Amino acid sequence: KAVSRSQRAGLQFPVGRIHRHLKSRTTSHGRVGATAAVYSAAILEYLTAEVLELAGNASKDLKVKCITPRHLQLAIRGDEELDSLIKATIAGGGVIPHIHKSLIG
Amino acid sequence: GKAKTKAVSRSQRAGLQFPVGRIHRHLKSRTTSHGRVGATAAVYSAAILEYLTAEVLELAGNASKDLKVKCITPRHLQLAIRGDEELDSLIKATIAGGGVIPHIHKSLIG
Amino acid sequence: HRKVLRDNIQGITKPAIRRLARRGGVKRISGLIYEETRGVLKVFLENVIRDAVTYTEHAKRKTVTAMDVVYALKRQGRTLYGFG
Amino acid sequence: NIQGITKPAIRRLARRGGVKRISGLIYEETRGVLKVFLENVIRDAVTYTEHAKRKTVTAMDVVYALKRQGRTLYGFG
Amino acid sequence: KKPHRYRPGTVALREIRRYQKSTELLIRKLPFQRLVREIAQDFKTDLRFQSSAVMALQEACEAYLVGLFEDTNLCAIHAKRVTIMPKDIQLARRIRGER
Amino acid sequence: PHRYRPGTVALREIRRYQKSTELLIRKLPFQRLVREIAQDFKTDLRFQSSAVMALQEACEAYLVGLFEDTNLCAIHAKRVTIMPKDIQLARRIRGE
Amino acid sequence: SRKESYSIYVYKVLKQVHPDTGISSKAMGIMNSFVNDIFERIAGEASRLAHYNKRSTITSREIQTAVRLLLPGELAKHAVSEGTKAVTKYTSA
Amino acid sequence: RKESYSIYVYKVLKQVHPDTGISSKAMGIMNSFVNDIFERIAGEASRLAHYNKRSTITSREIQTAVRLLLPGELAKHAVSEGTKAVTKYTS
DNA sequence: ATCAATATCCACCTGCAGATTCTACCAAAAGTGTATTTGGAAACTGCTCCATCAAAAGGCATGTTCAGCTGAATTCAGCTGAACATGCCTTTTGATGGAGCAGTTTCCAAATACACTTTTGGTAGAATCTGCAGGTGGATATTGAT
DNA sequence: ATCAATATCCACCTGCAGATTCTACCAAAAGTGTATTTGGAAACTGCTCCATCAAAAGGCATGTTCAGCTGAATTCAGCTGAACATGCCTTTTGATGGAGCAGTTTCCAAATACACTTTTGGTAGAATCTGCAGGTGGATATTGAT
Ligand SMILES: [Cl-]
Ligand SMILES: [Cl-]
Ligand SMILES: [Mn+2]
Ligand SMILES: [Mn+2]
Ligand SMILES: [Mn+2]
Ligand SMILES: [Mn+2]
Ligand SMILES: [Mn+2]
Ligand SMILES: [Mn+2]
Ligand SMILES: [Mn+2]
Ligand SMILES: [Mn+2]
Ligand SMILES: [Mn+2]
Ligand SMILES: [Mn+2]
Ligand SMILES: [Mn+2]
Repeated sequence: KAVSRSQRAGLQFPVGRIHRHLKSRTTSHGRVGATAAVYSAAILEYLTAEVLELAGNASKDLKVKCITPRHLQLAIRGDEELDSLIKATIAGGGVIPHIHKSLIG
Repeated sequence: GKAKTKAVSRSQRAGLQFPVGRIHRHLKSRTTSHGRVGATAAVYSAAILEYLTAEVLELAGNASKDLKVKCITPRHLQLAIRGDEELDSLIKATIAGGGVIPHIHKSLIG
Repeated sequence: HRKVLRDNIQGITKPAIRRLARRGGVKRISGLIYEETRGVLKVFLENVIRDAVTYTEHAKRKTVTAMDVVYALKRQGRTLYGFG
Repeated sequence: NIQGITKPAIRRLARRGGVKRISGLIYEETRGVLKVFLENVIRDAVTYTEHAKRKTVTAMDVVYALKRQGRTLYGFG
Repeated sequence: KKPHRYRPGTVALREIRRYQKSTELLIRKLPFQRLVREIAQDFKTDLRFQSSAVMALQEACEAYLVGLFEDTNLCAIHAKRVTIMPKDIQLARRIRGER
Repeated sequence: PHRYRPGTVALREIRRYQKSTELLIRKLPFQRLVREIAQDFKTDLRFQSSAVMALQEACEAYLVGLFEDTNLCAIHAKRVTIMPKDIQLARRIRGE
Repeated sequence: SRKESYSIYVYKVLKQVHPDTGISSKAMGIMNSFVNDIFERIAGEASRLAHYNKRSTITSREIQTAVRLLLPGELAKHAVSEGTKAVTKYTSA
Repeated sequence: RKESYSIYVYKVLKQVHPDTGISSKAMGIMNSFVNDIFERIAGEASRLAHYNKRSTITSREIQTAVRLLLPGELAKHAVSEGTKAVTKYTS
C-alpha cells in the first residue's frame, strides 16, 4: 500500500513534488537524492511556519482573523533575521510607522 | 579513401579566436536535466565573449601605451573600466591591485 | 486606435508625490522635488519596462504578462512578491 | 587583534577614498565595520571549506564567499 | 471670531501618520496605466498588458519611491534640515549606486 | 623651521595614495585578524596565502568605497571632516 | 489547465501554528512567491556546490550547506535541526 | 591540468594592440572577467529557456540574454558580432 | 602678489633579478563520419481576457491667498585634529624542516534512474459560510488662540 | 495657563466580497523490477603551509604646538504649508468584438549517440626581456616677508 514520502518524513510540504522540481533545476544529467528533497521540504516548511507565526501574532494583536499582506510586512520587517533574508517588495504591505525625532513638533 | 578533408575547428569556421568547442561543453554542463545546446549557441557565446574582451583590452592598451609601457597591468584595466560608462556599469567587481581613479572633491582643494 | 498617449508623466501629480513622501516619513518638501521625482520615476519605469518587453518578445507574445514584469524586477534586484 | 589595524593604516585608506580631515572617533568606528565585514566573508568561506571536507581555506572559497555577498573579486580564480 | 488654522507642519505630521498606517496605492490608477502604456509603446507598438502586469508595475514603482524618500529624508536630516531638496535625492541615489 | 599649514600634507597624501595601488594595511596584523576570526568558526584552519591576500584586497576595496560614500555625506553637511554619523548614514543608505 | 502551487501546504502550516487564523488570497500569493524564491535560492546554490566539488548528485549535504550559506544565524540553526530530523525520520522507515 | 582563457585573451590582445603585452596578474583579472560574463549569460539563457518551457539553449536565448545583461550600445554591438559569427559559421 | 627660501614631485637613468614569452611534448579534448531520435515549430482552433467605449457623481486635483517659520547667510571662539620631532618595537625578511593535507587512482556496495502500472493527493470551479470594511457616534487627547 | 475647535481612539453595527469548504476528476506520486552510476573508503604521495628562529629598519606610538574648522548664535526674506473655492476626470461596472493565448496533432530540422582520428592547450624549463630600486636634477608648489 502506497505511503506518501511527506508522511514518511513527518512533513506537510510535498516531498515527491519537490523532488521533481529539484530534478528539473540541477545541472545536465544531474541526479537528486531522495533525502535532498526531504531536507529541502523540511526547510521550506520551517521558514513558512516562522513567517506565519509572526504574521498571525501581528494579526491577533490587531484583533482580526485573517493574515493580510500588511501583517506579513509588519512581521517580516519587525524581525531582523526575516528582514535580512527577505529583501523583496511585499505588495500591498505598506511601511512600518516611524517619524524621526527631529520632525515632531 | 586516400584523402580526408582537412579538419577545421568551429572557432576558425566562425572566424573567432575564443574556443567554440570548449564553450559548447561548458554550456552543456550548465543546462538543466535533459537540456540541449543548439549548434550556433556556443558560437554566439564565443563571439560575445571575444567582443567584450576586445573592448576592455582596447581601452586598457590605450592606457598602457599612453603610459609608455609594454604590459597591461591591473591598474590599466581599472582605469579603462572605470573611465568607460558602459564598462563601468557592466563590471562592478573588484579589480585587485587596480586602486581608484584619482579625484578630489572641489571643496577640499585649498 | 486609442487616442495618442502624450506627456503622461505629468499624471503623477504633486499630491501623489506628497502622499508618497509622507509614507516615507517626509514632513517638508521643496518646490523642486516634484520634477526631480518625475524624472527619477520615469527612468525607473523605462528600465523595468524595457526588460519586461524583452521577455515578452522572446516568448513571441504581444501581451506583457505579470510574470514578465516579475522577471524584469527580479533581474534588476527589485524582487516583487505577490504576482507569481 | 583588531587593534593591529592601526590609525595610520586607516588614514591611508581614507586618503585613497579622497578624505581630507578625519575625526578622532573614526578609527574605532572603522574597526567595527571591518570586523563585521570580515566575519561575514569568513563565515561563508569556511562554510565552503567544510563542505569540501578540507581543513585549508582556499582562495576559491574566499572568492565564492565574496560573490555570494554581492562583492565579486577579480584576479584570484 | 477667527477661523481655525493649524500651524505649518501639524497637518504634515498627521498625514505622515495616516499614510504610514495604511497600505493603499497612492498614485491614481488610470494615469499610472497611461504612463505604463506610453512608455511601453515607445519600445514596441501595439503591445497589450494583463491588468495584473500594470498593477505589479505600480506596486514596484510606489515601493521604490517610498524607499527613496526614506533615504532622502535621512540625507536632509543629516544636513540639519526638515525639508527634502533635490540634492538630498541625488545624494541618496549616488550612495545607492543608481544613475 | 619649516611647517606646512594644516591640510597641505593631507591633500598631498590623497594624491599619493590615489595614484598608487599597493595594499595599505600591514600584512601580519591583518593575517592575525583573519585567523582569529576564523577560529570562532572551525578549529585548526589553514589558509592559502592567496586566500588571505584575496581577503585583504576585498576588505581594502570595501573600506575605500565606504570612505568615498562617507566623504559624500560629510560634504553634504558642509563639512570636510568625516565623523561616525557620516559612516552610519552611508551604511544605512547602502542597506548594511 | 492545472497550475500547481504551495497554497494547501501553507494553509496546513498556518492551522498548525495558529489554529484560529485564516489568510487572505493576496497574502497567500505573497507566501507562494516567498516559498518559490527560497526554493530557487537553495537549488541554485546546491547545484553550484555540486559543481565546485565535482559531484553529480545533489544530496542532502548540498542542501544543508546551501541552508547555512543562505540563512541568517538562528534561522539556519533551527532550519538545519528540522532538516536533519526529517531526513533521519525518513530513512528510519 | 587547469583550463583558462589566457591564450585566447592574448590572441585578442595581439589583434587589437600588436605591440602590447599583458602581465600575469592582469591576465588573471581578464580570466575572472571572462568567466563572470559567461556564467551571467548562461544563467540567464537557461532561465529564458525554462520560462518558456523549453529544454534547448539556442543562439536566440543567448541573444535575449545579451540584450538583458549588457548596457545599451555594448549590447547592440555584441548582438552584431554574434550574428556575424553565426552567419559565417553556417555558411 | 612678486620675492627668496624650502620642500616635494616626477621624469629619467642603469643594471640585474625576476617576469614574460618561447619551445616541445603528450593526455585529453575537439572534430569527423555515420546512424538514429526527438523537441519544438507549424498549423490549427477554442475561448479567455483585453481594448475601448459608456454613464454619472463625487473624490480629488488645481490654482490662489497669506503668513509662519525654515533655509540661508554671517560671525566667531574654543577645541579638535594636523603637522612634526623623536625614539622604540612590530613587522618584515630570509631560511629551514617536517607535519599534515590535497590530489589522484581504484573499486564496489549503495545509491539513483527509468519504464510500466496502480492509485490518490491536489486542482478548478461551484457552492457555502462569514469577517471586516466602512459607516456612525461618543470619550479622550491634542492643538492653538487667549 | 483656562477654553473652543478639531482630530483621534475605540467600541458597535451589518451585507456581501471574499475566505473556506465541497465536488469531481486526473496528473503525477508511489510501487516494482531492472539497469546504470557514483560517492566515498582505502591507500598512497609530493608539496604547500605551519612552526621556529634571527636581525634590523622603517613604520608607528607619543607628546607638543597651534591653525583653522566646527558648532553656536543671530537675523530675516521669501518659500512652502494650510485652507478654500471650483469643477473635472477618475472610479466602477457592463458591453462588445475579436486578438491572441492555449491546447492538440504531426513531422522534420535539429539535436544526441558512438567509434575513431586528429588536434590542441597546459606544463615546465629555457631563453629573453622589462620594470623597479634607488639615485639625480630639474619642474612645480607651498610658505612667509613685504
Ligand atoms: Cl538641491
Ligand atoms: Cl559622529
Ligand atoms: Mn509614443
Ligand atoms: Mn527506435
Ligand atoms: Mn516529441
Ligand atoms: Mn480645477
Ligand atoms: Mn533653521
Ligand atoms: Mn584661535
Ligand atoms: Mn482523493
Ligand atoms: Mn474599521
Ligand atoms: Mn599548441
Ligand atoms: Mn626598461
Ligand atoms: Mn623609485
